[PDB]
Amino acid sequence: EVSTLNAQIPELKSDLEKASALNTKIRALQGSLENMSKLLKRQNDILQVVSQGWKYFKGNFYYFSLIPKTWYSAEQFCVSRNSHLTSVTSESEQEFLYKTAGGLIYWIGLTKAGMEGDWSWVDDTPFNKVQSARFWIPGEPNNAGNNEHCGNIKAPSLQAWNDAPCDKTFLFICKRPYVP
Amino acid sequence: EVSTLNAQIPELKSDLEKASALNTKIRALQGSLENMSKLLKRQNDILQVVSQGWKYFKGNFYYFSLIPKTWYSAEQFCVSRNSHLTSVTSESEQEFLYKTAGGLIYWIGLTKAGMEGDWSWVDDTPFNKVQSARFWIPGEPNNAGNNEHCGNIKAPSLQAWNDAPCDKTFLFICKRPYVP
Amino acid sequence: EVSTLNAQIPELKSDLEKASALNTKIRALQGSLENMSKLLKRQNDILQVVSQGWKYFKGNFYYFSLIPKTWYSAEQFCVSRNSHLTSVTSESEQEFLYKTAGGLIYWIGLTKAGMEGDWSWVDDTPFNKVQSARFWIPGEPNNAGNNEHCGNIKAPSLQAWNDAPCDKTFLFICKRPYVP
Amino acid sequence: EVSTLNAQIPELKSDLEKASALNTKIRALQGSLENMSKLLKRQNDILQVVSQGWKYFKGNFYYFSLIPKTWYSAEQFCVSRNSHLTSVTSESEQEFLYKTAGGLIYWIGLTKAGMEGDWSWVDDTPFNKVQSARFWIPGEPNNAGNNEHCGNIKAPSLQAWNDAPCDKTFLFICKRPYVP
Amino acid sequence: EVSTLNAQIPELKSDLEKASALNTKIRALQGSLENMSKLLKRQNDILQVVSQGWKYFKGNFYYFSLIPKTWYSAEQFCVSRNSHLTSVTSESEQEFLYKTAGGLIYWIGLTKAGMEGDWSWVDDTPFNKVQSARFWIPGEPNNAGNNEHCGNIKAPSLQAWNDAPCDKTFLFICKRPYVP
Amino acid sequence: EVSTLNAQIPELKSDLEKASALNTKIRALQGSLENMSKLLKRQNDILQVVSQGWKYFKGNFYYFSLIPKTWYSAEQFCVSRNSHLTSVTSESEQEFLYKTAGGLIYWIGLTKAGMEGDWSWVDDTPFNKVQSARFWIPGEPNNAGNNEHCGNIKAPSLQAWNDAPCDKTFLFICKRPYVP
Repeated sequence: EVSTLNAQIPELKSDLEKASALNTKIRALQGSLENMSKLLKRQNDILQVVSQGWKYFKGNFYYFSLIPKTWYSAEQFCVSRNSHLTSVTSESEQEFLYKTAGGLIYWIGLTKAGMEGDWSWVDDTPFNKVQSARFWIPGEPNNAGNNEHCGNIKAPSLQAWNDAPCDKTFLFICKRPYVP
Repeated sequence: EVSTLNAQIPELKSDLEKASALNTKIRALQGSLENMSKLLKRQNDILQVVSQGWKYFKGNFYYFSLIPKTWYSAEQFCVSRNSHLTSVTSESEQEFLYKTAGGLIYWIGLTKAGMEGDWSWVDDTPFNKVQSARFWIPGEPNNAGNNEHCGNIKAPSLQAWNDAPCDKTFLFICKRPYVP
Repeated sequence: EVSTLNAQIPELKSDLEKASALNTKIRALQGSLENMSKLLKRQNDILQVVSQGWKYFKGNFYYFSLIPKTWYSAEQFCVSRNSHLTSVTSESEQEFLYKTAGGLIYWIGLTKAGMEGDWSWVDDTPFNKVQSARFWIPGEPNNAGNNEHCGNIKAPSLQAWNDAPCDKTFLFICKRPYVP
Repeated sequence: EVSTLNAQIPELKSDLEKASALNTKIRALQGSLENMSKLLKRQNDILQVVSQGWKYFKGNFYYFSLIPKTWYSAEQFCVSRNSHLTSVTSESEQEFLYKTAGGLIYWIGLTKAGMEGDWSWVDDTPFNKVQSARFWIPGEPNNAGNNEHCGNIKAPSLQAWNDAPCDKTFLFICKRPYVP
Repeated sequence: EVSTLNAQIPELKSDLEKASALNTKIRALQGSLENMSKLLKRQNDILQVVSQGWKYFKGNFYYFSLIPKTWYSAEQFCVSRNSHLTSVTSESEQEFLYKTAGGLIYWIGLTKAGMEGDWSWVDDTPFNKVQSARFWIPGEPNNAGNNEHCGNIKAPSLQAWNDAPCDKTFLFICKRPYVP
Repeated sequence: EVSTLNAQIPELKSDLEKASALNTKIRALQGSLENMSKLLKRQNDILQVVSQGWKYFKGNFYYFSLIPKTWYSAEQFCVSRNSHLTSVTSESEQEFLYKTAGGLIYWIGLTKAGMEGDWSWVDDTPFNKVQSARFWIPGEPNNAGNNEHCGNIKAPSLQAWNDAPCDKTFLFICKRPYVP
């Protein structure tokens, strides 16, 4: 009866760490498969809008228009595309916008509003004077002829924003935030 | 010997139920892994065609041409691209076509046939008059000048189809179904 | 005690074989999950460049320019985009280039060097005379006016290369290899 | 009869020439007398308002208030005195205003208005950016707290204008043009 | 002798007409110069008192004190300045007084006398109840505490007179008539 | 010929007599008009300085400060106004100063100089101690605390001068002579 005990008790160990290891593997595998499922569904959601002629950058779909429209008409078209004239909130966003622009001028959300005519984004994004000055073309805004109250990206460089009358047609970047 | 049995028999229940759980987890993890492998290979199949200047929608690849050509010349080019002039079979197809068109005009598979000029699709897609009724521009088809026997999408709206002579150049949407 | 042995020894076979099966599962699953993780990260690396207006083919990103520039100006722009004028090294590359070109003309890395004007690639790619002859338009190179010392793809066919002076403006295909 | 002729003809010369001199005297003395008449009327008109505690400068009466009022209330009091918060249209105007101020702060016609919040004069005097540039205290306007939309003379120097909220009580310079 | 007579008679007539006209000039010019000399003398008389910090109105000199005094002390100071506390005999005088006051309160010649306490002027000016009725502040005189027996100009309006005990200090308007 | 002579002789006599009278009146009128023109020029010169809040007395312009300053700071301000701290050269000037002061305190040009500290005027006016003694407040100068080396006018009387330390802030009378 000694040999059977010296066989059973190590069986007790072996199956206890066996069950413990199986539990650890099941929990870790469940977590990892849930994470990869989220990753794949997010990627699939990414793919479709980009496949329909839209660009993507930092959680925003940007449609670089094939047809030119005026600042407010461009905003209307972007709204019809459930979007707005692109509002730049960072260095990287401006960089991507003027790089994908390929040298083309795109109306953006910049417009003079308020009692002081301060600049603002059409999509109600806050206008950071300090940050915006770095994105503005040198000498701009100058309000040439006192009629330059809308902004557009012209230069393929960080300082791409020029002020100009809202009334004239341009290509435009329709911006709508990514949502899962 | 009683303690040995009271140790052996619960070991029987434990290892039996745990091997059953092993069977369950093996089968579930397997089915999920071939499922995700199929999803991965399908998305890989999807991505390359889009990466080469093509658009995709509901299992069909649509090329919105950068060069305008006539109706039958566009059909020839699409055939050379293993495709055809896009035939519209659903609300979603027409919507996607005119939205990705971005206001541009694209030849489609609409063409008259026979002595009475019944409309039909070039890619042998059946043409349902009642179903295709609301896809036509109002007043169209009118066969203006009695020479309007091919269809093209102009308006960024559901009523975008217009009949017009087949002999003039326009942009075109080459359509070939996605095949894995 | 005989029944105890006849019950516990098969427990030995069962637990050893199931531990071996668990080992097989762990190793195979670990290898497969590492492989699919690598595939996922490579796919993520691929997708963003194409999502920003670029094309992709066999580990090389090709930007088909929206703005035309001369041979050396196009090379400068491509370098600014961390790339070069595309050098064609295979049948597949030439085919993809003239197919995604959509009938458009693009400057490539072809250039003459030295007093004898031996042809070569700008990106230091070796120039295969035998292979390149199959890619050159018939009658080309001809050095029309003794001034045609660069190369561009015009025809949507295998024999797409025509020689031309380096100083004339054309669209261009910026080429940079895919790096993980 | 010779002597009477030689006496009477020079009588003709003398009385004719002195009648001419009489005409010259009449015209000159007249012109001078009504000229000094208008001058005397103008000085009598000038003296009366000055005698009533008002100051005078280049055809404008400026009442340097003995009681402080807010910008809008100061304008109300000035209007009640058939005047307005003083505008500044010249170097001499600003100089006289801050010199007669004697170091005291006086509300002036400066106020932000219009879609761009541009500065303007309460008395409807046109406001020139370039002209009024040097009349502002250095660093002003700064719109401290984004609430400084009226102007007052503080410094006993050319750069006397500081922007401030219109709601603060200050001495004020009532301005009304001299009218004959 | 005929010609000399036909020259002499017009000589006499012209000499007589010229002499009469010169008499007209002499008399008219003498009268005008004497009148303007008197006016200039009066202007010189007027200007000197005003130049010494005094105000002037319709033949009276009014000193608006910079230091407050009690009613009787103010009267003593005015007497020392060869004047008296100002008495108001017309609407224009009251208007000038309160307008030059600029909202400030000034002791005036109002004082009660006799066992019934009838009001009167300190400078022996007759007191018109009917006229003074419209110069008192509405509700005044009320003789608050039965101790209000002196008058001061308070309001920036015609009804500026307020009654108060004579023992408190106010600014004061010393009044002395203009005499050539 | 008798009658014509008895008419000619009175003609000559009257013409000569009234010609002499015209000469006399011309000279007298010219002198009077030149004198009154000079007087009017002087009056126009006088009026402007007084019109800007300044006082005048016997060829000197005195500014009674609305803001107080220390003795040396008052002198600096007076110099900046092209003037100096007022010096007294006559009894009438002292009378005018303390009467226009209206009981207020004003710094004057009295200051000690040299190792014996003899008194003198800041504007280099000679010190008439014989006349100055009649203008000092009784008991003054006393040099209280051996630190009283400047002069101030406080008392509304001829004896208005008091010695006092130069470092404290009083009102001041800026004095500058009238020059045509």
